[PDB]
Amino acid sequence: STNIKKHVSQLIGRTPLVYLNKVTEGCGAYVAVKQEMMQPTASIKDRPAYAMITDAEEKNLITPGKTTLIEPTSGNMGISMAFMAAMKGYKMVLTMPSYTSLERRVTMRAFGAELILTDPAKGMGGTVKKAYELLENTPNAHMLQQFSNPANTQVHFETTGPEIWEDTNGQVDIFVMGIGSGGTVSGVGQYLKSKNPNVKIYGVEPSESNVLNGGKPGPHHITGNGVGFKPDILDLDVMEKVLEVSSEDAVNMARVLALKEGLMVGISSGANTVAALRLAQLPENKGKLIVTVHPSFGERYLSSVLFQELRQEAENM
Amino acid sequence: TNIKKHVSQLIGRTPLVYLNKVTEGCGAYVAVKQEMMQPTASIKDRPAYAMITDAEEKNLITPGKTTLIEPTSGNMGISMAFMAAMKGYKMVLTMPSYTSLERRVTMRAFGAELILTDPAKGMGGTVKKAYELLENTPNAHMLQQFSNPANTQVHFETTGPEIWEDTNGQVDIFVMGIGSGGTVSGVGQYLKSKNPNVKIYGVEPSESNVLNGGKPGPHHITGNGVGFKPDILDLDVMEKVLEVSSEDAVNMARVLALKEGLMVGISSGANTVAALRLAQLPENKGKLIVTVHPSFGERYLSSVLFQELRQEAENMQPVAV
Ligand SMILES: *Cc1c(COP(=O)(O)O)cnc(C)c1O
Ligand SMILES: *Cc1c(COP(=O)(O)O)cnc(C)c1O
Repeated sequence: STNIKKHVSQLIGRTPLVYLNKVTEGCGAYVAVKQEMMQPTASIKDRPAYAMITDAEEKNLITPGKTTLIEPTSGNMGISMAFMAAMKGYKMVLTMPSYTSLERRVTMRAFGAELILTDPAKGMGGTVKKAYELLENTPNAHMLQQFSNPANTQVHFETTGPEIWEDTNGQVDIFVMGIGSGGTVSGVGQYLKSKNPNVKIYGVEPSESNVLNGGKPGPHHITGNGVGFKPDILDLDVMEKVLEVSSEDAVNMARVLALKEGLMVGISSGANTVAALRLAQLPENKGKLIVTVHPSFGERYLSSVLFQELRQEAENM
Repeated sequence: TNIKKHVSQLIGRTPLVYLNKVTEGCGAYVAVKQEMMQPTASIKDRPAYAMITDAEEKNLITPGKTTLIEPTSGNMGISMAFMAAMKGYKMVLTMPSYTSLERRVTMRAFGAELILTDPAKGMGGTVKKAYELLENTPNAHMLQQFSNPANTQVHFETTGPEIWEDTNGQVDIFVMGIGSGGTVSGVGQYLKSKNPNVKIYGVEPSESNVLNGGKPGPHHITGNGVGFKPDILDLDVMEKVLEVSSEDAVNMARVLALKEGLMVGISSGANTVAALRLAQLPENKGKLIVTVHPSFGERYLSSVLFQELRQEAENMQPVAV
């Protein structure tokens, strides 16, 4: 009878595409960007988070008020999981290294997640072990496992990809996306292929941490991208190749997107756009429609390198 | 849809959602309009677009030529910087040197020029400074948010009609905080032109209840209670102005995140408190009450909203593995 949503989770998905007009000077191709900032949590994460918790409910694995959900994660998957746990009324326990961002930790707590900070000296391996110890010692507990839970890939197959196919009226020639868990690129990749097999799909990863192109893992600044190993759910075969983008270029492009397109986006959005533009400058792609994603809102990263210059220029005055 | 041509086409058309956890069992329907879904994540994108577009159309300004000046910070500064970056205008925002570093960095990221003024002159100093700039700069134009009727008009033309459409004409009551008064005036006039029985309430801080005859004063409801009656604000359209304390608005905002999954600001809290207060009244049982959550809460990580959480987080220690 009305267009009023019954649930906050119904605000998830169905996000807009926008053409880039300024930054695309000298490109034979059209680039459009999917804006995931328009979600309850202001990041792409909201999709997998809903999908994993909901899938586990339908399979009768978890019960609200009785199951303790456990996950070794932080950074915008942690925020989305905390968010979902709040809406559906699950106890959510998140393990992370103590050197984790204070801004992320405060945000996850605002939704009621319990945080356990593990010893810094043991890094990620520490939080994963901690989370497994808690899973084994907690009576009604369940771990989501974002890197191997196929409901992660499935959500993009059923919502992210179909949205991209519909909004471009079947015209998308090329899809570019950074790899984190690999869920987005794998799920959108498979869906687009099943509609038109000539659609080219590309991954993006940091130059400084290029493990999928045979490099060694290492620190980088493309937040959300490049975990340093191959996730189980990542589908290597659906991609033409994994493009590499340096942190420097991704950072610079993110700044430009704000100044010239009015898109306040993160470093990951930066890297995707760099990859898209350079595909868009290739002669064979002339006239083609290339789609990429801006996975989250830029204001989340106010204390990162993205606003480094602005932050200190503003301190001095 | 098809692909949009400009980011500005993503302004407006925000969804309504029912609250069901903070509202048990207040006896009325409460739906909240989610303004976080805007390019700058606040309802300040509507007015900023309308005021700049209005001036272009009356040929008072031109991109590349005109310098836009405005004494503002907060959500309206961010939105103003955002609309200038997009349309191609040089933008000058004056503000007290005490304004939040994060807001300033955000305004800078869109390319606005910032001029900070004496911490002792408060708002007056920034306004005085802005008027000097206006008179000392060739081809300068000041937007004037508190006295520009294009502010009210955008809510009459978008925000109001959206609420009437999404509720399929069933809205009985609309509650909204007053900053400039644009939203409450514009939505009010619209809704009442569709159904005169619609009740429109404004909201202000207890600590600065000027519209109720009190004296101005420091409060924590960011975006709300500017300490005087803005010119564009239409008092006649409201039944009255409800007062909400800062403590209550803050508590409501924290509870909205924990129970409803809505990460919103202190102004969203204040509006939701007022909405619940109306639900308590006998004449409002069974009615559809609509209010607004004007912004995303992550913007206020440095405010009193997050204070308890920041301290608790500072004090967490690692555990052994
Ligand atoms: C998750 C994430 C990605 C990568 O998405 P995946 O589906 O996990 O591979 C890219 N950018 C940001 C900001 C992300 O949060
Ligand atoms: C700007 C604003 C308001 C009030 O809107 P007006 O139309 O100016 O009265 C309320 N809350 C927040 C967060 C705002 O930015």
